[PDB]
This record gives sequence, C-alpha cells and structure tokens, in this order.
Amino acid sequence: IPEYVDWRQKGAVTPVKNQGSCGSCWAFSAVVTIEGIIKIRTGNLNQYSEQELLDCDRRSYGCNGGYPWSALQLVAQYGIHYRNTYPYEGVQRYCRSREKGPYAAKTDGVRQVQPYNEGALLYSIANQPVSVVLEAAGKDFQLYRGGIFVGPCGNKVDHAVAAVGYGPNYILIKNSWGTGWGENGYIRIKRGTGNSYGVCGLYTSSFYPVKN
Amino acid sequence: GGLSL
Repeated sequence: IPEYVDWRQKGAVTPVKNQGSCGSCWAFSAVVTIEGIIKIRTGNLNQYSEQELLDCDRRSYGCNGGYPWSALQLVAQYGIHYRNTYPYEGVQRYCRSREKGPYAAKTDGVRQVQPYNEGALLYSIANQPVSVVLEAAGKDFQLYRGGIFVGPCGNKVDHAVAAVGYGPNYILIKNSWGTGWGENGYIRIKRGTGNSYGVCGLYTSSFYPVKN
Repeated sequence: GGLSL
C-alpha cells in the first residue's frame, strides 16, 4: 500500500459535521464510512443520515452512546436515507424510516478489521474509510488544535470517529466536533511507533461496510 | 463503542 492515502482528495468525504451535545459519534462514524463506500462503488458522493441511525438502531443508546458496527449492520440488513431526507437534530426521536419513503442506499454487509494491528488498519484505509474508536476524554485530545497528535492518552476507548487517510507519521481522522476543533475538524494521530493498541487505543475496534 | 466535546 502507498505512503499516502487521503479519501478527501478523491471526493469520497463530505463536510465536517457537529454532533453537538449528543453522544451520537457512533452514528457519525458509521455514516462517514457509508458516504465513502458509496462514492467508491457508484461514483456519487452523497450525505447520509446520522439521525436515522440515532433514532433506529435500538441496540445502541441514542445520545448516550452506541456501536458503529450495529449501525453498519442496520444499513446492510435494512438501509439508510439521505441526510436531506432525515437531517440531524441532536436529540433521539422515534424512528421515522418508514415515514420517509424507500431507503436511498443499502450496503451488502459489515466487516471488522483485525484488531491491534496497524498494517491491517492501514490496509483497510487504503481501500475505503474505516470506523475507528479512541480515548477522547483527556484534555489533550479535547484541546487539540493541529499537528501530529501523540497523546498523552490511554487505551480506554470512548469516542467513535472515522479514518479517511494516512501518511508517513499519522492516520488522518474525521471527527464530528465541528470545523473549529483540530485541523478543520480533522486530527492526524501519530502512527508507526511500537504500540499495538495504537495512540489513544486507536486500533481497538475498527469496522467498514461491504458493497456491492 | 463511544464523547461530546
């Protein structure tokens, strides 16, 4: 796999979003991967609905957190609407999928990346954006303004985001905290070192949609 | 799994 990958430059990443005062990161994370795989497979970049996952994936806990892989299975075994059709509200409400007409996109499944394995994660990223988790509770992550983030942090993951590229010293992550945080809403997290968990536990639990 | 800012 090459030294640089950046799905933004291939038109496979939509603008940075803001989950606001709702623990819906898991839904944002899943949607980034869906937006990515749809562009790669069909040539169209669309925005898909985090709100639908928030309201409809009842294995997850709405604004109290949830599971990217559970969200991704919903899209494959049910489907997902466009963001325009089912926009983000920042509060969990009833599932309105039926009320909003047929799905816009469907996936053919979900796969997990081999955990605690930097190359496996990079190989996956070279193929498509990947949902990843990390520890975000530390002030260092919260206050990140730019540069290669090395921590300090532990491995107690609590935040779902999406990896959309990498380069020699980093993995490039799209966060859902608005465009003021980090590097225009992104973070470059240090990679390469002697760390099987990854910086901030980045290699703990990573998924991607399958299509088509 | 998974934070608000």
